[PDB]
Amino acid sequence: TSAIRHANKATSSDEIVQILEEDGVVIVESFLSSDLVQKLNDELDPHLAALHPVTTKQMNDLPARSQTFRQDLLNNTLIHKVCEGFYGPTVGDYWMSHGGVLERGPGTPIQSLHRDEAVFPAIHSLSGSGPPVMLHFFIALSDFTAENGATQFIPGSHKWADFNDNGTRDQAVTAILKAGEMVIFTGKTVHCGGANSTKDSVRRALGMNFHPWYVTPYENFYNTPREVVESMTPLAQRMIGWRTLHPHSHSFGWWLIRNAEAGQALGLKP
Amino acid sequence: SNTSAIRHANKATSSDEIVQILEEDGVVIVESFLSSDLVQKLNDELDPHLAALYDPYHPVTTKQMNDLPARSQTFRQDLLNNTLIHKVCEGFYGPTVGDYWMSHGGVLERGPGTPIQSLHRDEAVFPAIHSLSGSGPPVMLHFFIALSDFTAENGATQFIPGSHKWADFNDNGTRDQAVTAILKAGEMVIFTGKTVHCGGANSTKDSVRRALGMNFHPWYVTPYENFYNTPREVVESMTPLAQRMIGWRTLHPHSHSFGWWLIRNAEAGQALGLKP
Amino acid sequence: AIRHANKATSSDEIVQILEEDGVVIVESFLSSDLVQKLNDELDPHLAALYDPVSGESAYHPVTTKQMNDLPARSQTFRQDLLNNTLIHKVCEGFYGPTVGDYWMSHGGVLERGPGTPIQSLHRDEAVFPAIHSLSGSGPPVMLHFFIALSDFTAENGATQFIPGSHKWADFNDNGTRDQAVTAILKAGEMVIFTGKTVHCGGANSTKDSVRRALGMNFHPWYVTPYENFYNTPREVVESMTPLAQRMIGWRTLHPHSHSFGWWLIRNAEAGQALGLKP
Amino acid sequence: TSAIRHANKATSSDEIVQILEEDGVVIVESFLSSDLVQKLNDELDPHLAALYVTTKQMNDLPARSQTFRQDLLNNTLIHKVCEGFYGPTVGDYWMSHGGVLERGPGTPIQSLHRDEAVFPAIHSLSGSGPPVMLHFFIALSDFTAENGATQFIPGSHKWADFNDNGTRDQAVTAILKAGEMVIFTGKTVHCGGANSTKDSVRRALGMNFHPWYVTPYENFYNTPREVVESMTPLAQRMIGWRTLHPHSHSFGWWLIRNAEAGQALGLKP
Ligand SMILES: [Fe+3]
Ligand SMILES: [Fe+3]
Ligand SMILES: [Fe+3]
Ligand SMILES: [Fe+3]
Repeated sequence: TSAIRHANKATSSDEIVQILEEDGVVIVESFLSSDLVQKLNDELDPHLAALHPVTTKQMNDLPARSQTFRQDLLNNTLIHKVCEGFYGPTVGDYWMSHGGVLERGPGTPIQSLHRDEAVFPAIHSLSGSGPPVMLHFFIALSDFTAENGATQFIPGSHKWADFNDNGTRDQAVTAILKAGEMVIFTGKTVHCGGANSTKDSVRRALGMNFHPWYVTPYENFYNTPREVVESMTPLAQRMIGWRTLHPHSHSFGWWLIRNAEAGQALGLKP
Repeated sequence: SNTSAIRHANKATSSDEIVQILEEDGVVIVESFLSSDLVQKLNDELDPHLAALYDPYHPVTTKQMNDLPARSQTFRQDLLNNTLIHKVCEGFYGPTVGDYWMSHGGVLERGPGTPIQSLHRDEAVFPAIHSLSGSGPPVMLHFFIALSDFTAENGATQFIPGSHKWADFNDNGTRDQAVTAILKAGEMVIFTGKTVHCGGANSTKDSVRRALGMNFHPWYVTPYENFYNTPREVVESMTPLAQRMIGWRTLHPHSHSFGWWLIRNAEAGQALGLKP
Repeated sequence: AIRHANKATSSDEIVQILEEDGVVIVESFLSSDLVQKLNDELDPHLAALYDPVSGESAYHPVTTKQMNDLPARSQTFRQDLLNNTLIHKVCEGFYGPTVGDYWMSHGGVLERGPGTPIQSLHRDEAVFPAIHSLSGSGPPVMLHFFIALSDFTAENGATQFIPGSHKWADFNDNGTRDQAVTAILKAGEMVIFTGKTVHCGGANSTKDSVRRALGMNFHPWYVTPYENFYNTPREVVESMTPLAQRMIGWRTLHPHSHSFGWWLIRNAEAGQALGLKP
Repeated sequence: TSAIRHANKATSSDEIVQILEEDGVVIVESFLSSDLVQKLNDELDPHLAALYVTTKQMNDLPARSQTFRQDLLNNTLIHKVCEGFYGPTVGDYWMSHGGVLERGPGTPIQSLHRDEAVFPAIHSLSGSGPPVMLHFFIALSDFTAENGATQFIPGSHKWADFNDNGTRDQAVTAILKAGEMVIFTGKTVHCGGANSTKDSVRRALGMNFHPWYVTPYENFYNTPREVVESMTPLAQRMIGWRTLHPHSHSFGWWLIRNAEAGQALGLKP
């Protein structure tokens, strides 16, 4: 019960979506290869270097910064299958709200329990009856250990009747992960970062937070250089707001320019 | 007393009373909102663009046009900075929301022979919001300016007051519950995305009904229009408030006070070359 | 209670049910190929309907739709439907001796999408008070062939009828909806009814399904058609058979009464007078 | 140096024709009232905004501007100078092109040129060629050397070889305030200036007239029938809706079935 179910290579995307619906969190083992993890870390380290006790480090605008995030991660088939299964029929389309690298180094103080969808009071007031909004893919660019303070979760807290109750830390299960392993969770599930005993090792994660088409992304990508945008696939461009969305509700389109496809209107390929 | 109608708001009415009428009734009429000169140049700025859209198998009973900020200077400056619209927006979204922006700005033209519209709520396009019915959060705020006279004969828009509070939004009411909104000049009608309404039939063989709608969203709801193709020279001519209305500035929700719609956790318009 | 009962009956039996009850359901009227050909030809015209330039949405889907002037717009309606032998047999039997000739007053595609309100009980010939005042003793005028271009279900609002209401002595009485029985049809199926038969469209309970129909409303020669077809391009009028041209008012009528003819130009055949072949 | 020879507020139209004969360019002061300039800018602004770089060009003025339809096409000074410019043998004339020109910040300096070069058979006659193009250049905004006021070489319409466009140091700038006009021939060397100003846009209205026998650049037959019917017969002839009456072929030219054309297509006698 007080455990986060693991999903292996033999797990189908339907079962990952089902584990997410019942528990609010799931671990996808062996998601990214160690060679892809290092390629990500190699592309990201110089940007982080252009940033007393160690403090928390963060970085976003990944598409401008990382080619592997631009191509491999934004086009990953498992993430997109889980997205279509999580939002389901009535929603139809989705895009990325936040892509961020998170660093919690030695001596990092422990985080309070929280739900990310608290930034949306109108949805957060619905508690577990609220619609699906945030889908969070947390990839481990380094090992997630108990001592460096791996993120803890409270399974089933996405269904609680009162979201003012964030639970207590003894109901939280640590998510022990290896590099390249992923943890998927909802914006309604209680979680918190851990304290880092390890005063020699830095914990590192890449979060991809998705929204349904009708919820405004946190990240704005108009400043991404045109050449990298034209190098991306149309799916990856739709993820970063450069293409029009196609909700099942308004199938004709949303996020249009003069009732026409947005990316075509400002120079991208049809 | 024996009869009820959409309430009018005169020049001596404050914006607080307009917000009050708006969420008791879901609809309000602001008399003499635009001066005759503003209506005249708005129509003048819009005529050549409509003529280029519609100059060329099908009779044209209906015309639509959007992307107004690129197209109209009076819309770019006068309407997008209008003080009453922003007072009512702040009052409608209130404390918990904080910031807002424009989702859709469109001119609508219904000429002779246009059929009556079905009763509807504009917010049905958001089923996750629509399913909460009258308990749902404020989302759409619609400002409908009359660029021509609104008569029942040319199909003045009809409304059902109080239908924004209904417990079941699968119920759109009946035409016997609808009251017509008669407007003459650049008078305005404000309504919610939860209030049932419909356009009328244009019985006249001569007269064209013309309106300008401005549909606003809270910061967290995706605007229908994308304004990335607006030329930089016209965006730079706009005030920062109007730039935020068309999505070129970051929003500042009360919930996430640090900001939303950012570039590298910094203000978006400055990040892409606009003035701080 | 409506007879969905024309699997194998000939047109004479159809005229017999059509008087006795005022409404009849003809099974398998159009082949699935013709229904697909009609829907394909009609889709672009319905899509362009009131605003050809824009998509006519701005988050406002159009639930109710109407379209006419079909002969200019659809070739299969121009050829297959206007020349259909069963329709002309039924018109023959319904108008009978005294009338002689007939033509089409209205050819229309009708669409009721999700959320469409239920219709009031009515008779179409109420548009002619001088005829409507005669009630059941009045002359035959309107004959309506309603083809289902989609399934006619109880939930999407299939049209309801009151059999025998064409014979009532007082047409101020339109009945009540408990006397109405729904007409359930497949794609190729048709319902025929008179302008004196009480009917109403249903409510569309479905959240996505769109109900679509093609109505062909015919008149006797002496009653003015609702549609004017003179703006039809002459290439299309010349591609039509003389029967189909007479149906859309491009040829003169031959009433039983004034055998010499009606709707002439200088007392001569009209279509020849305006450049069509004899 | 040469200078442009300003005029108006007391000069007769014969004097303007004579200055045009001698220099090929002249400046008419206070040609339009400030109120007329404000109508023109008000009527033209929405059409300029919908035309879809600060440079802009627009024509088909009679459909678009009432003040152009009535005030400018009927202006008495323009017609006196036109009859003086074409003179005896020509007789009748009409407008070939009416256009608003907009040149904003960053506008490059133009090459020295002669507009009549679009007519190689006429242009090859150099200074001895017949009068063809007559250009009226009205200032809808201030014309400053800082915003690129047009420069001219007086007397260059006279030159024996039109392959010589002269040099940029023989050029005189034409400074105009607002509603001031500069008239010039299609044979006079000229060029638009560079607009260094980071802030200001230059607006001009050009009216280019032809003798009766030269084809107008603009076709005005798509002009709406009730705006043409609102125009004076003189203004209707300027836009090609009435027959011309050259002194050469006095019976008429540009006819319909050897009858007056505007009457033939439904206009008033
Ligand atoms: Fe969190
Ligand atoms: Fe609406
Ligand atoms: Fe009916
Ligand atoms: Fe030039």
